Amino acid sequence: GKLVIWINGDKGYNGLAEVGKKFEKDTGIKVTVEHPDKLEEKFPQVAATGDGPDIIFWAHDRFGGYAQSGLLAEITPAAAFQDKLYPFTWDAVRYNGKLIAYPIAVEALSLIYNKDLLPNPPKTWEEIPALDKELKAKGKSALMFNLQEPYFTWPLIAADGGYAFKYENGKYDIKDVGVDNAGAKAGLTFLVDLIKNKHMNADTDYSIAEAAFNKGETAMTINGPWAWSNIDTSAVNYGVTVLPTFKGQPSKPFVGVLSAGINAASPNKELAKEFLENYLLTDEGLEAVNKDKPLGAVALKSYEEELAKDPRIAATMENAQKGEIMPNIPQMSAFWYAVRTAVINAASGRQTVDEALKDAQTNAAEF
Amino acid sequence: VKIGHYILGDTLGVGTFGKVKVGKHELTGHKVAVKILNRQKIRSLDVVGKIRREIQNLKLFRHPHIIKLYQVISTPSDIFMVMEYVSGGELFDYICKNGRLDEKESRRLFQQILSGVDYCHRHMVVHRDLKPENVLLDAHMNAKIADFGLSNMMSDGEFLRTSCGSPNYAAPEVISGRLYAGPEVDIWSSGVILYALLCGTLPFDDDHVPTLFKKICDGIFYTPQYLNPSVISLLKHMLQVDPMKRATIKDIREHEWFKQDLPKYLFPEDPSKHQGVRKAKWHLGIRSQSRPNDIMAEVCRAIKQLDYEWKVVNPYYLRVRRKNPVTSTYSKMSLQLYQVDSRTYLLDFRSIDDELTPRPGSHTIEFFEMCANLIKILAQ
Amino acid sequence: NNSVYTSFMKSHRCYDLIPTSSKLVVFDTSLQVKKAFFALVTNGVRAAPLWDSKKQSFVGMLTITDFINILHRYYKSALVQIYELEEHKIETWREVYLQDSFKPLVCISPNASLFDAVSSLIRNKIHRLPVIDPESGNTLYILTHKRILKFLKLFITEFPKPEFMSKSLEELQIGTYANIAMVRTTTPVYVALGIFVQHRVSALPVVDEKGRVVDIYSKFDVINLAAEKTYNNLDVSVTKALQHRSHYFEGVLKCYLHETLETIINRLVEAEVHRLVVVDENDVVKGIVSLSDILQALVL
Amino acid sequence: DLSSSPPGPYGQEMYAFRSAARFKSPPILPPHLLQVILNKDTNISCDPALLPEPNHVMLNHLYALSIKDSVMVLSATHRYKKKYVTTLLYKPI
Amino acid sequence: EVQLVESGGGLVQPGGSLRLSCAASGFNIYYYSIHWVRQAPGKGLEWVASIYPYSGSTSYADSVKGRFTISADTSKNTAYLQMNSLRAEDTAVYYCARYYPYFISYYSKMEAMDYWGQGTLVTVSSASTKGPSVFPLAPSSKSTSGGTAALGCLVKDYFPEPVTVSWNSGALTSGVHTFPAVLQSSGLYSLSSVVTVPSSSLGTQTYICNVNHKPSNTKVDKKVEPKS
Amino acid sequence: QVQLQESGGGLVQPGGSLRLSCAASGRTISRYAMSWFRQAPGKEREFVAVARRSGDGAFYADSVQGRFTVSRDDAKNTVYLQMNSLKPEDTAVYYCAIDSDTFYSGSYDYWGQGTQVTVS
Amino acid sequence: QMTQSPSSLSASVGDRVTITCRASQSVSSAVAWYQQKPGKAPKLLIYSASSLYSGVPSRFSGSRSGTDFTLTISSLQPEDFATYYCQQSSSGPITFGQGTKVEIKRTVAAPSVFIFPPSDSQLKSGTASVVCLLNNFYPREAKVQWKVDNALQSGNSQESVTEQDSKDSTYSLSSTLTLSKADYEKHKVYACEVTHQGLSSPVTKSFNRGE
Ligand SMILES: Nc1ncnc2c1ncn2[C@@H]1O[C@H](COP(=O)(O)OP(=O)(O)OP(=O)(O)O)[C@@H](O)[C@H]1O
Ligand SMILES: c1cc(-c2cnn3cc(-c4ccc(OCCN5CCCCC5)cc4)cnc23)ccn1
Ligand SMILES: Nc1ncnc2c1ncn2[C@@H]1O[C@H](COP(=O)(O)OP(=O)(O)O)[C@@H](O)[C@H]1O
Ligand SMILES: Nc1ncnc2c1ncn2[C@@H]1O[C@H](COP(=O)(O)O)[C@@H](O)[C@H]1O
Ligand SMILES: OC[C@H]1O[C@H](O[C@H]2[C@H](O)[C@@H](O)[C@@H](O)O[C@@H]2CO)[C@H](O)[C@@H](O)[C@@H]1O
Repeated sequence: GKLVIWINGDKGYNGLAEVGKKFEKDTGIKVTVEHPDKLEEKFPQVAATGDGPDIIFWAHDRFGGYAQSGLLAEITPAAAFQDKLYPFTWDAVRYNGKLIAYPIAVEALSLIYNKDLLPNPPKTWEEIPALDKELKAKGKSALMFNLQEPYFTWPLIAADGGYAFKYENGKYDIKDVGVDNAGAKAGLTFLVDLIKNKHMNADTDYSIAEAAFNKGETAMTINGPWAWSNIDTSAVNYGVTVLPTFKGQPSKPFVGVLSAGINAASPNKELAKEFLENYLLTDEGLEAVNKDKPLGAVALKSYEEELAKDPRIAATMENAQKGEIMPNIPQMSAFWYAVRTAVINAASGRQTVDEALKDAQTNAAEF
Repeated sequence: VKIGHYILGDTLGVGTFGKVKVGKHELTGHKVAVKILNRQKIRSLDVVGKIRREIQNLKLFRHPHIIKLYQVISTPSDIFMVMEYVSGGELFDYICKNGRLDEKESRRLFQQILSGVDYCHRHMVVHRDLKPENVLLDAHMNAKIADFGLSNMMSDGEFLRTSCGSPNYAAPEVISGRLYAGPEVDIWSSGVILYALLCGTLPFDDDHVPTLFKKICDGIFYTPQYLNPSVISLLKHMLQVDPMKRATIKDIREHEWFKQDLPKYLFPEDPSKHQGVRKAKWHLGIRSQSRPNDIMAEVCRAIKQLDYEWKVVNPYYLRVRRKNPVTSTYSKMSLQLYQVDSRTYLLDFRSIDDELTPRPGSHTIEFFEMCANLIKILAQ
Repeated sequence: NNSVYTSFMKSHRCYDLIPTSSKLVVFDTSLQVKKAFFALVTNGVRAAPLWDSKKQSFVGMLTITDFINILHRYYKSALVQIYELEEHKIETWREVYLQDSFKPLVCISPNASLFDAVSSLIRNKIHRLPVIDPESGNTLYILTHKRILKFLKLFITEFPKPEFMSKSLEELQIGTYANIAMVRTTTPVYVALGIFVQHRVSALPVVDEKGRVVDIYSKFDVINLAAEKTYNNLDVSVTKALQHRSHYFEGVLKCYLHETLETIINRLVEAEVHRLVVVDENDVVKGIVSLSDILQALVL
Repeated sequence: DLSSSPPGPYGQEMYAFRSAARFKSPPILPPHLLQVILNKDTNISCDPALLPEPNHVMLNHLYALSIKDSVMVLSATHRYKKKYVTTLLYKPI
Repeated sequence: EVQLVESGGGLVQPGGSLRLSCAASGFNIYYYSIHWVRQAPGKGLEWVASIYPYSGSTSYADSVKGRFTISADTSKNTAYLQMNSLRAEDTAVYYCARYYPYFISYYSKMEAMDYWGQGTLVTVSSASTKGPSVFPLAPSSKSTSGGTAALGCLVKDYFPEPVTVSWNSGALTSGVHTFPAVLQSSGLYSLSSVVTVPSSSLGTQTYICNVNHKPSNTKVDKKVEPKS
Repeated sequence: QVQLQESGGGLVQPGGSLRLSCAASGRTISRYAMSWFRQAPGKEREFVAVARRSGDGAFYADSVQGRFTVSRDDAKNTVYLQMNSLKPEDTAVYYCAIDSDTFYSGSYDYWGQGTQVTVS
Repeated sequence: QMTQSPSSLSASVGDRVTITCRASQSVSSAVAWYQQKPGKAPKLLIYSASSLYSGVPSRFSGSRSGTDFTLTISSLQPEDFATYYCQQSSSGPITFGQGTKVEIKRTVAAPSVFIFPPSDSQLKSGTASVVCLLNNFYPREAKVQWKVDNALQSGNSQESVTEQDSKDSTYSLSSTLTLSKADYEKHKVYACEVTHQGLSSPVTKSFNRGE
């Protein structure tokens, strides 16, 4: 008879705890906030058994594979409730024409640099080793980010023309995968050559790169808007700018749209829907989350009209408009760890570029 | 659809744990059958150390009638295990295809199934979900047990899954509520497989499923006149619903029908510049710590049993000579014993070359043939 | 033309071709084929005249080509252990392998000459045939074309030396130019085994996607896989198969078409290599010239 | 042996007498044989198929080895008129 | 329906051979190893014997090695613990327990004891059966102000261990304190049993202890009387 | 020779809170147990609380079970008594004790020094 | 071949307790836990110290930390008052633990001291035994001593303590000191002195001869 929220540990869970305390103040039902590790793997094993969390906060890339198993409930939005949000945010959560999730916010990657160590941000990906040749003599590093996950390495690969699935008319083609073209080969070759020529460290993940950026060990980093509280905590003179162009072509990041998933096995569907539609997507509910950790471009236009004065969020929206929206097909669930295994095999030197891209092309849609 | 160097194809069969698919090697074309387990369906624990213990445990179980496991490929979405592939299909499909079978082939399948189940029992593992749909045939008409330990996941969850998931093949103890199922279930399932081999039809088969459980609880079963009474006495001793009177491996091995045509290999236990160059310390002869007259008598007995013609100038100087059977010429050599110390004595071999005759064959290879038959007789 | 080398090979016999000391192996026919190539690893030699104890005659030859044939035929998978190499013997494998071609052990007397031996090496398509003395019957030495060129190069200091050595390489049609067999570095060992079984080639110079030669792969490099017991894993790339000796060699001995033949022969006999590839300024493969074609040009 | 002049020209396996009164020890072997059996030359700086010249004292003597697997290593350094050969023969037991 | 019924227990002479059985009903003895344990009064469990009929291998503790021969009969599903040359220390209750050595899961090799028997009690003593002697315990005449006086009865030099005691005040009792039996140095047993009662009731009420010993056929009563 | 000294306590208001301390040195403190006693004027000595060696048990009397809280420290070699919900009739002298039983859980109680905790 | 050594403690209803089991040598995860009620059979709770045996619910839980096997009992029901045993079977000789007992929490009560003179019926038989009595004392741990004629005599005293009450949870001790008839000439007065945890000053009762 309560609400259980699972969200990733790098998100603003204390704002959700404050909204749950306000809900307990208004009606008496408490909200329990938990942050489990690898929640996209822990979710279906309890959702199939009829127990676990009642509501999940995750992007729409896993929601197609969640909906094909009958694990997500059908939502009933109002006309004014659709009018308050952006139309492409409703389009990104469409599964076979049906709406399955409430849009929350739009997350997009941007270039975050240290103004004290680098006053002018580079406009070219190829001059980053030329800058690192100067910066290694100073004792710093040019660019350090999470290499274990493909979400951060995807723009450097897909800048020259790489794509996950071909989108023509409402359907993603599972046989047209653009990881075997020349642009993905050049991007993965440059990503290997950054490691082999001692410009980056292959064992660098999100935590080590975050601790290096809060201590000022790196000059640039690639990270999302959720780490802005940790950036403000370390008091480093930070700047957020547009991602640079690669061979005359800009980067193509995944455009992430955070959504609210409702479990189909939960008897508390109506209370959760009233909770979301009355508290979370309002002007007062977003500020409690934004005070903890900023989410970026929100789906509510009224709060975005006041929020758009931040040039960081403006550059995030510019990178989102020059980016690419994620597919919501269930073949993305096989795409993610296949591209992750390809990046791990290419970075560690166990496999070559062509073998890893052939494994990514073969194991793209199915496995 | 790509694991290791194997692409995947169609689906071989349907399993409650996971779907079994066929894989093909892209270069050689060898067929490897991989079982694919869905992690989202069943996962007790997410600790990688238990996966490491599983990899350490399951690979070391090698048996000529148990399907060998090659490796366990980890995956965030599924669980892959690459087993070997057979081209004969399931036993139950063979029964449905050919009906009644000969007794001499049913006993040959039953001995191999029992030699695999006893191997699993000696390695402390049981197959609770045993049925003719979980045993396979090769091209050479043998028997291969598919999953020896994978039924433990079905036993770990609940006993109601065993009764509801497998209504036809379920032990009387499990449907009577015994939480832990031992080798008696293996003996009962092997008796059901033996009855299926001997008769083709199922022993307990009802349209109404609680009537089927009641008939499994009932001891009585139909007996045709095709089979001689010794093996139906074995089936009555083996298919008792109470585990105190149910047969063991020793109780099957002491039976008369089981000992008629028994291969010896079924039971392992009888009681019930560029290249590297390595130097070698070569030995001249044979170092024997015995009396030299006794060694001379031993060599004389050996060359007598090898049918040699020999003459002695000295007692220690033995010039032996043999005529080859297929080669018309004869070969000549000479033996001499050496005293390196008072304890041991060294026997040395010395050939003499052919002076004037262009003899056929090879002189030195026949010299090695005059000693390769002698060292085997001496064995010292 | 060839009147100074043909009379040389007819006057100077094969009796001078045998060195002073020579290690020589023979294998029993009832021996398993698994231990025979391990013994060839231990002794280092690449050839072994077989002996049949049931017939008392030299029955055949077991070499690296037979190693390629058995590891191409009786090889199922890398994960599957190779039981056939363990269980088969020499007689059991040769009764299957010699079903279509019945080829006895060809040899030559040491009292004969060198011209007939070179013509039999060229005609019989045999790299290593031994000699058998008719008076004795035993075998003495396993002849190699490398030893033939080392014997020939010492005796070229005479007056009719520029008969055709001064000429070029492109105009004399020396070497195979019509068909070339190449493998990429990413290609596994097994496709090179298939090319070795299908064609009668002896080496595969590896190239990149452009065609530049960076390494070289030959049949002698196969036996180290059996030496380090990695003969069951034949699905790895040829780069990891050529990293076995990466601490020792320098590169690939390339030659050119415009260079004279005698300089190619001198660099061939100096570096004790069997064959060289021809390249250009763009470093593409135009063909391979081996000993069996240079001696073919010399014997005519 | 036709060329030999033995004390006993019989050459028959049946006519064997081990009851000889003489108890004299066998003749001691020369030190060169001890040297060649103790150390066998295995050259490593040159090619593995190249060996130094064998001594004149031992020509027709067998050289066996121990048994790891069921093979039987045995060799002899046979002598031609001028050339020196060494025939390694490997045979299963 | 698994019950491990023991038999053959009771009382033995020291230096005599005893053979207790374990009728394993409900499972088969050929696959599972029957393990015997020792439970001394006051102490914990102690493993003594083992037999595994599937491979024909036995096991023994270090203190009972080569003296307590174990036997298993697969035809009647019994386990025979033939003990020989027993000492005075081995006086305990012997439980029978089956043992499950199989893999219940893929990762966990189960090596526990599932089903336990009731266990029979063997008593080793050189002394024979002796009649119980009860002595009237005497409360002190002096007492504190507003303090209850406890009364009891003392039983000494009796055999065997089970004792049933009763009082003459009523079938129900309040403030009863029944002590466990202690083994003194003379091989026999001792017993105390006191009752907590108010001091004011002692003048009116009268108490008589009833000592009941069924295998000794001694039913003697002893009237407690306050006397200095 | 052993040393024993208390600290804390004084003229405090009833119903509030007050902490007491007790410490010793010169010997091993982990293998021995500490206890607290009360001696009312005109009455005999009464038991208050005890603390085990490594925190196995916290035992109290019938009247101070749900009011007093005893604790001990291993780094500063002191103990603590958190007195909550005090009564005006429980004013008495409070003692500390040293158990001299080694390798056993038995208690040999002796009071070296005690302070006068008088509530108002 | 090796030995085991658990701890010993006591807590209230619903408290979270733990029981260690320090293995001597290096052992695997083959440690069980047996709950034995007094006068009953030892019930199995957890078989390999990490996963629950079927039957008894999830209140019992165990963790493995090297060679320090733990047994944690969260939400202690008022029926789970029995003796717990560690059990190591990985080596091959089965070795049990010392056995830990869980006692219910009770307020400390002052013991009652009773002295009893020997009756005249056992004086004529030659075997007379004096006994002192302890009633309603908590904790169980107590130390009695016989300073007879100001002389601490040990070796002849034997104690027999009973279990706790179902409704009162109180213990009762009985220390029987046996003597003879000829040993009464030397010792005129006898004293049974007890040192209890809740007793501040050790008090004894002495009865003079000839009353
Ligand atoms: N043209 C070449 N360029 C570079 N390396 C070569 C060339 N030819 C041969 N090699 C190297 O020499 C090594 C052995 O030579 P090869 O494979 O020709 O057998 P070989 O030594 O001629 O045999 P044998 O000595 O029995 O005739 C091989 O590892 C190969 O890499
Ligand atoms: C369970 C089973 C297997 C497995 C391994 N090999 N294999 C093979 C099959 C199989 C299934 C169907 C087959 O077709 C039946 C018809 N063929 C062709 C005509 C003659 C009879 C046999 C043949 C083989 C099914 N399962 C397996 C692997 C893992 N777990
Ligand atoms: N002297 C010989 N007589 C008969 N057959 C031979 C002889 N030498 C080699 N062969 C056969 O010819 C085949 C090709 O051998 P080849 O490739 O010349 O050996 P290598 O690989 O050592 O050069 C081998 O399979 C072998 O059986
Ligand atoms: N990989 C190859 N490609 C083309 N021709 C080859 C190759 N290897 C050997 N040859 C030819 O085969 C003949 C014999 O060479 P060999 O086998 O080295 O004695 C010569 O004509 C070579 O040019
Ligand atoms: O490829 C890794 C991972 O990327 C994305 O996960 C993001 C998520 O969208 C953000 O909200 C935040 O949690 O950072 C995550 C990466 O650490 C994809 O959504 C996800 O499917 C994918 O596995």
